[PDB]
Amino acid sequence: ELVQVLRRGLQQVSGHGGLRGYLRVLFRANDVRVGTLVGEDKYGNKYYEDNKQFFGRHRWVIYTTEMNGRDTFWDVDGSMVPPEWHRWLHCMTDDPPTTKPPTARKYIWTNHKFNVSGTPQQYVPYSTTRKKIQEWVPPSTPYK
Amino acid sequence: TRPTIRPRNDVVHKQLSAFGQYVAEILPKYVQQVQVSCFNELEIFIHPDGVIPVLTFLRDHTNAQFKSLADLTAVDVPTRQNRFEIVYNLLSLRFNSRIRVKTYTDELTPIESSVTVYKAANWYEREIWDMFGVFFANHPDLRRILTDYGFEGHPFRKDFPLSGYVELRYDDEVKRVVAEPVELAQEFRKFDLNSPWEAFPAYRQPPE
Amino acid sequence: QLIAVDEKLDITTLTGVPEEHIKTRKVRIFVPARNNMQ
Amino acid sequence: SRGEYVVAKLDDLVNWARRSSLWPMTFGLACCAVEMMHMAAPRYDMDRFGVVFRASPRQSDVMIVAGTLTNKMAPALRKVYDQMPEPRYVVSMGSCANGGGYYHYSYSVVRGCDRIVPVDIYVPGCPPTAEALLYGILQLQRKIKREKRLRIWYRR
Amino acid sequence: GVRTSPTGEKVTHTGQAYDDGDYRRVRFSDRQKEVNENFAIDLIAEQPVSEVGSRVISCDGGGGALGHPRVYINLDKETKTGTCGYCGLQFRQPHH
Amino acid sequence: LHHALIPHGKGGRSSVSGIVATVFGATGFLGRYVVNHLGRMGSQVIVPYRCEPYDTMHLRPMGDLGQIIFMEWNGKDKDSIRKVVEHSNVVINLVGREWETKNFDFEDVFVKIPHAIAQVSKEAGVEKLIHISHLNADIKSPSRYLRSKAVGEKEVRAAFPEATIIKPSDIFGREDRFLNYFASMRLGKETVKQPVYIVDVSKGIINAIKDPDAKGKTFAFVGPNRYLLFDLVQYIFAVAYRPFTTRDKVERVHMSDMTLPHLPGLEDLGIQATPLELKAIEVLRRHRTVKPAKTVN
Amino acid sequence: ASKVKQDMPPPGGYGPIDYKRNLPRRGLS
Amino acid sequence: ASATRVIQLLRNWASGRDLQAKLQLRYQEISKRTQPPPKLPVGPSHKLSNNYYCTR
Amino acid sequence: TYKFVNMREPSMDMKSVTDRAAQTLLWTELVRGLGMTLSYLFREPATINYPFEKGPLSPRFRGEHALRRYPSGEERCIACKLCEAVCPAQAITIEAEPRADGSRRTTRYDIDMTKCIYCGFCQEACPVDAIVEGPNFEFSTETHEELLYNKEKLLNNGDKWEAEIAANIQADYLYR
Amino acid sequence: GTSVKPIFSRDMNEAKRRVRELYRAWYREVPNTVHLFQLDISVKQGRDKVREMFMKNAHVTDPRVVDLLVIKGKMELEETINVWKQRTHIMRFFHETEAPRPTDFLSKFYVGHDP
Amino acid sequence: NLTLNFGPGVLRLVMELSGEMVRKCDPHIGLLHRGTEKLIEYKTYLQALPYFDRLDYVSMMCNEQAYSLAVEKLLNIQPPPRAQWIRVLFGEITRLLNHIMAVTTHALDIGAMTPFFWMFEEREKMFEFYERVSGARMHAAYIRPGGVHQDLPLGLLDDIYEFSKNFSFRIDELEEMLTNNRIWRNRTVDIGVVTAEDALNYGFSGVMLRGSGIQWDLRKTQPYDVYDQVEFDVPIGSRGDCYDRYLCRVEEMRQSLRIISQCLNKMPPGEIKVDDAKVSPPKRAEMKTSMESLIHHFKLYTEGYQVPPGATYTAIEAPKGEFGVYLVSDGSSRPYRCKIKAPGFAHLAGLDKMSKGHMLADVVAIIGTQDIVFGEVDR
Ligand SMILES: CCCCCCCCCCCCCCCCC[C@@H](O)O[C@H](CO[C@H](O)CCCCCCCCCCCCCCC)COP(=O)(O)OCC[N+](C)(C)C
Ligand SMILES: NC(=O)C1=CN([C@@H]2O[C@H](COP(=O)(O)OP(=O)(O)OC[C@H]3O[C@@H](n4cnc5c(N)ncnc54)[C@H](OP(=O)(O)O)[C@@H]3O)[C@@H](O)[C@H]2O)C=CC1
Ligand code: SF4
Ligand code: SF4
Ligand code: SF4
Ligand SMILES: [Zn+2]
Repeated sequence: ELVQVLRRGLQQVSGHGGLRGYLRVLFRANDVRVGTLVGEDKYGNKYYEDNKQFFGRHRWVIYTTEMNGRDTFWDVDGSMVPPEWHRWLHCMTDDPPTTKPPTARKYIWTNHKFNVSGTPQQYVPYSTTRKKIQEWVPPSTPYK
Repeated sequence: TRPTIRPRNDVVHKQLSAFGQYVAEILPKYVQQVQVSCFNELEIFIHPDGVIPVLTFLRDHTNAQFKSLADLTAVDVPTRQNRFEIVYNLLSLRFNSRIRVKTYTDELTPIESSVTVYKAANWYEREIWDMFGVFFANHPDLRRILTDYGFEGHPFRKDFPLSGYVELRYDDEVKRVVAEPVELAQEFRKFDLNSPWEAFPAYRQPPE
Repeated sequence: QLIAVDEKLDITTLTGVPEEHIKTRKVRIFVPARNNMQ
Repeated sequence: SRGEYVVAKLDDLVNWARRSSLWPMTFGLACCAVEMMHMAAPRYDMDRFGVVFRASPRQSDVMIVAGTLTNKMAPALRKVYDQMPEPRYVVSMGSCANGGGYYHYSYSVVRGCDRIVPVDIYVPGCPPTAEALLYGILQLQRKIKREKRLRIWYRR
Repeated sequence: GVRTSPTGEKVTHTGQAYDDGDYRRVRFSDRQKEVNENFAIDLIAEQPVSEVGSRVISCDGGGGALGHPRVYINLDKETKTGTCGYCGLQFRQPHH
Repeated sequence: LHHALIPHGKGGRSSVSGIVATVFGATGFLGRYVVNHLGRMGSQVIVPYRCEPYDTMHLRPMGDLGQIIFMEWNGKDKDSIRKVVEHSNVVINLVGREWETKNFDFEDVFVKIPHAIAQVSKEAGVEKLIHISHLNADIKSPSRYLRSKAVGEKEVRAAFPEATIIKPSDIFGREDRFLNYFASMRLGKETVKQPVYIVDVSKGIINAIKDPDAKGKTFAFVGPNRYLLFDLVQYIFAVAYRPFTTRDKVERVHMSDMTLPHLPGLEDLGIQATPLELKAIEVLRRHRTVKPAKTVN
Repeated sequence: ASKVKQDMPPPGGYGPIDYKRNLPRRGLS
Repeated sequence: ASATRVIQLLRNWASGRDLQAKLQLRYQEISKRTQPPPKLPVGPSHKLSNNYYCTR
Repeated sequence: TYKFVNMREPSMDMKSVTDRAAQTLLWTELVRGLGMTLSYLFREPATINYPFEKGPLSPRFRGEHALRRYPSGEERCIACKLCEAVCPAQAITIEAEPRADGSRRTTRYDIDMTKCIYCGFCQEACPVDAIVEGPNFEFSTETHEELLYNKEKLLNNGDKWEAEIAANIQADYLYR
Repeated sequence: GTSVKPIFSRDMNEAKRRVRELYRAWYREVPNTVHLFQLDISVKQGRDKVREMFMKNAHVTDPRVVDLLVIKGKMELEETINVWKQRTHIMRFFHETEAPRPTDFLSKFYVGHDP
Repeated sequence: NLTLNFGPGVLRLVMELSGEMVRKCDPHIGLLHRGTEKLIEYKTYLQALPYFDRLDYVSMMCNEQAYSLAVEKLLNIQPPPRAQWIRVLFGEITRLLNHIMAVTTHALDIGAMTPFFWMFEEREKMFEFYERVSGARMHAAYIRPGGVHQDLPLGLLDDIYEFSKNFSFRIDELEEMLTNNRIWRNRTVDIGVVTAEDALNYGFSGVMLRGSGIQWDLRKTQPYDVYDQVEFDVPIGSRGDCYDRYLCRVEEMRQSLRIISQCLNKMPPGEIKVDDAKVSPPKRAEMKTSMESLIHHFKLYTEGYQVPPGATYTAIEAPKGEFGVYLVSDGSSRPYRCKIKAPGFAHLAGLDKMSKGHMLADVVAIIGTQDIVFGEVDR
């Protein structure tokens, strides 16, 4: 009844590390749910699962405070998820990379980069082919 | 004929052939040819002057009564002296059948409008005038329906370029949308996909 | 009912083609040559 | 000293107020508009971000171009853009509104809505998913957060 | 093996780099030139040459249906090593 | 001639005109027209801006993809100027403020900034430089605006010998201050004015870009006819159907327009100046809710 | 070797699917 | 769903139906996102003989 | 077979007439609609907490393009130009020439993301699984130019997403 | 022979009469259009443009082509009456924003390969 | 009697009003004309397939099915039975999406706006089914002129069954909010009445016919795939007003649920595309192991398949009415002509007749009941 839901709310506010953590999660994610921790990311992200919720809210992520070079305490975006956790988070599979990691290759990036639009690191398109027609080079010796 | 080949129906073919002969007998003044396709589709080629009579017959005869006008369109074949080909598709609900009536015309020869027979033709006729330039006489109001106001040319002709002749942009000096000669950053790549070694001997043409 | 006029056909002014694309172009009518690779 | 501090805080407050309530007006031109209506659907719920559903053009904040921009429609779209008050941002959704898309080589299609109005965010897709459009809206919010008008005026 | 242009830019694996006089370089100021650091030619040149004892060897790129179409390579020429058309791997008969 | 700038195409939006232009102060009244005229023929434009990038948005749709590059700069630093005009082969200067500021006075705006721009452009190998100053700019003028303009003109000439100095006379247009200032007051009969249309000034600048013989020349861009202040204001108020900037602007408008018949003008660039009567209605239609003024020649 | 495995309904088919309109009367004269 | 009994009775009375019988939110009854490999049987024209193309 | 949707004749006895009059005067159906709305108010909403929660997807999802490569490190693309020929929107531009070691490789591979329709024809026409349509969809841009991908950008996308791209390809390649 | 089906006019006199009526209508309508669309041009410029567009097709000697052009002009005039167009559609007749292409040989030789 | 232009899916409407009544209502179209029928001529058949998703973007797999049927008829081939059942199952699912969209949008234009969200949740679930099978939520390109592109994922039928056994309550809630409402009835009853003869002559099709009492349905009279093997009822109106057409659309939703149940129960095994490698591309393993398979894959994805010369008109019962394609082929791999007949064209043409002597607010209701999407109208 009402006392049961009040006790559940008290358990939720206690399980976030007290009042400070509860306020932090409320002001960072607008959601104070608690679930078992599936894994931790190398960039600081944490991934939680709660199978009691309906399809769509049974997996979520708490983003890192600070990524590569920017303070993401308030500025977070969905492009910060690394590819393996991106596959797990979007319900494309039931196996997190902790259970079965992706295959390792030498050419795979070791440092995921978020969207860099409106940044000095943004992509600028350019032609990749070389010059087509070569012009004649006049000689440097006078004819007379 | 294994399950990879479309099955053939002969009863419908015979019925359509018989009805084509019947129609061509009733209206020998206008019908020039009758055809039945291999997939049971009956088409009738008539003179341009018989648009109003023949259609009316197919709408009012107790044995035809093709009540519905499914589609009306034009086909451009520049190699013909009569450039444009007008196609009427009729559906008869009473007999659960479909028929096609084909007519020819050119740029300057008008075709009598069939708004009186089928009201649904109205917009369709306008569309033809918008896309091909075929003029329909005695139309309630014939004007462009699809292209922009002031558009010059009829886009659906085979000699009209794909990208048109003008393009729109916004100019701040005149503070309005202006039209300029078309210039593409990347030209449309034309592919020569057609190949030698003909595929269908059944459609081979005489070597003249 | 029939005009019976005797003059060559000319629909230049109805196609809407710009004037610079009518009197400056030079079309070619030909049977395309066989591709020598086939 | 204190003046730059005060103008910085005022600018931060104004930027937060402006980006925390974005009122969009949507040009439901073509198929992409359907996805727009799915970003107003209960699952994604554009409203909980302060982004109201189908604001009037008189008080709209951002314009969302959703679908192909034909030649017959460009004057109307340009006219609507002129009407919008104060600071207005344009978001281009889908390939058709980005660069012409599937109808790039067409006689009656404007090759990209940026020929008519300036565009702040280009959302790619055909159609972009409701998640993609929501990400574009959040990116526009971050861009608004990045701008600084009071500081520039003070340094002016 | 990413090199550097005499001006200062990085040279793409296709050898593209704007010279000193090119104005298009201005598109990179206050920005960056996107260049892939891993060069395919260098990565494939360091693969060991496989030693097989058959005249004709089959290659499908590894993975079966996830590779390239299966091809057959002849190794009669002892001067050089047979190279796969798609994958670029090398094969060689056991000389000596 | 560094092939990349060989002109190509039919002079359209997607063509190549072989012009790489850096338009300083392009976010103003004249800058928008100059950038639009440059971009409608396929030339590449580099826009150095000191303002919010939101304010420069209107310049984005006036060029094809990748033909307009926006760059941050400020007049107090030579490195920004050097990196902005590094690759350009044309440098147009439109930097100018009509009033004083606690950071930039008239001396800073009209003397030091143009001097730095000209010196850096000469050092960077720019072949064409265009600088704009007022027509009435005299070293002995009572107002500081025109004295600074005069000093600036000398500095540019000294730093860039092949510079082209253009001297317009009270440009009027859709966003100009000449007509809107007089239409917003809702004294004369001894001062004459010679207004010049904005599009004419932009086309004159563009033709100066194209003209090869206008290297070291100085131009005076003036209108077709002269107007007394009183009857010109009468016409301005009559167009708007309306019954009849701190200290420097009133003095400047109270001065009479100079006459320089030795200096070449718009006609030397093949431009027929448009009279004020044709465009006055277009400019002043927004001030609403025919007997043109008499001229002196 | 391996046997054919694709999407098929389970043996015995699926359960009944309701489609008729269900508009009840709350009940009061 | 995680709803109290009193709220459930209130909803069932107000709507007039049994909501918990047929909920509109998907739960564990859906299929898993990881599935075994398929086999996808070949078509009818995969014979090694009596399969000349001119007959089909 | 056919049904009638509006062929009900109302009863004309006293009880039914009185019931209809009571419905008209007391607004019973309006109260029923209000009760339906109230019942819908007290149930859990379907909203997910983006961007912390993401909508479900599948391995077949089409997103941002990428160019893959072999485990040895060599790019899979062989400049067969099938993807360019099959692209309905003509969004792919390919230029090639023999490499230093004689390998058949591309010198230019451009995809115009503002022309692409994300139909997936390119990834299914490729005979070596070189070009793939990745699973990323959050790649919006502030300018038009950055949506014109070249070979470097696509190779970077492949190197960036190869893990989950290969996972999806492994999961789905038996249906292709 | 060369017998053809008419459209509106049996000979050139009727086609000329229809051209005259269309010109009368356009001449009468020009000032109303100028006032209503708030154009920057004068009535003199609009009438001159109408005259130029009429004289552009002065070499047509086929009654069918002439009365088809008359039909098109009537359709465009009707389009202009009901304010179906906007200012841009009306002003597209003047090409105020397009650069003036040259005519002599030397200029065309200088600009490019266009003959 | 003043004239007014309701300017800028998006529509321009020039109408004359004599006080409150509507005298004449002329709709101006062309604001979404992109020239699909001309762009098709420059593409092969496979390349021209995706245009039909953009044609009517509320009902996409139906357009795919119509184009595939036309190309199959021209090619003289037939798909395997499993492909036909998938086509039918998906077609029914798409019909539900179209009817949900139409009814909810009509109600929102009237002003209800709650069923819009209520049923767009289910529309989102349907998008997932579209997405799981083809990787695209809306522009699927799943149905091909040889059958379907790919087989179903191993967990799709169970999810479809789970979703489709709770949809009846959603339809019941929609009817509770709309069917018996006195405001909705006053807004819809006896509005835009069209007689059977006028509906037939004006070229109407679909519900606009069935709402007037005409017993016509292309799935019953002229079945194309596996329709003659599924049993369902055809709702028929009695007055021809907006209310009758709304009831017909709801009953069509219920019958679509019935057909979906039948299709789920009677799914056959087998392949999903015609076993003719000269028309349908072979499997990837066959392409990477067999020489003929590689040659055919190359030629199909570069040049395409040649269609024998001829002209056909193929029409299906799309959710908006009779949707047809007139395809003319000259023997090459590119269609010579592709004319598209959309019911919205004829419906919007008859709008002027149907809005005679009605209030200004009635025009919105009539437009909503016409089920007008301008992508197919303008093409
Ligand atoms: C009483 C006199 C009134 C005068 C006028 C005052 C106006 C009304 C007073 C109310 C002020 C409102 C202040 C509340 C703003 C706090 C916003 C905070 O919650 O946001 C964070 C802080 O944002 C900014 O960093 C701080 C901006 C707040 C302004 C700083 C103090 C300025 C006060 C100066 C007022 C003096 C006015 C003097 C002239 C009237 C970051 O959140 P954000 O990134 O957005 O969104 C994250 C999205 N997630 C959750 C999904 C991840
Ligand atoms: N009446 C007229 O307009 C005629 C113009 N004059 C001359 O023509 C030139 C341009 O005229 P106009 O465009 O109308 O003037 P504007 O005031 O409209 O534009 C001034 C431009 O210069 C920039 N600018 C101004 N001050 C500074 C500064 N201290 N540092 C950096 N940039 C600055 C502005 O950028 P921002 O907005 O970001 O500050 C702006 O881009 C000027 O040199 C003027 O003197 C010649 C005769 C008269
Ligand atoms: S093709 Fe793409 S952008 Fe165009 S309407 Fe369809 S989904 Fe929208
Ligand atoms: S997805 Fe389709 S449109 Fe996009 S690049 Fe590939 S083939 Fe071309
Ligand atoms: S189909 Fe594949 S291998 Fe061929 S050019 Fe395209 S990406 Fe390269
Ligand atoms: Zn290999």
